[PDB]
Amino acid sequence: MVDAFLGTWKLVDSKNFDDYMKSLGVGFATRQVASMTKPTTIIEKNGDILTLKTHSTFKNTEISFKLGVEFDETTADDRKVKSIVTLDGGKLVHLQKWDGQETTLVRELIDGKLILTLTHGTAVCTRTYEKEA
Ligand SMILES: Cc1cc(C(C)(C)C)c(O)c(C(C)(C)C)c1
Repeated sequence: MVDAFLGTWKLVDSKNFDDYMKSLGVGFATRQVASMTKPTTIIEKNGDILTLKTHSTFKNTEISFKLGVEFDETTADDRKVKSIVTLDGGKLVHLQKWDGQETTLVRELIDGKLILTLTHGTAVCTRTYEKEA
């Protein structure tokens, strides 16, 4: 059910990422470099385990998880969070919890593109990824 998310994806558009990062308390210098970074996201499965890599010139992250099972995560901005990823309405929904705060990272396939919507507080960022051959 996750299979159409799998593969290598490149960022092609971003809206409001600075607002999202600022809401999370990311410092201005980190925001500045992130506003110009074009990450590559790689999503692979092996049985019930998904691995999601985010690679860039700036920061790199990797998580592995089973859908519907909580995992500890250290985010790119060094937040220590409790995470869970679920499929909901065909969307891959990643919820992070820390210090009573929440943020959602929601991925949806629209016309073969991967739309990532990042919400924290009132900030809503939309990032568009396109598949690599
Ligand atoms: C500063 C910064 C913050 C984030 C989140 C806040 C989405 C975790 C992030 O994912 C990245 C890369 C996409 C560059 C890894 C950089």
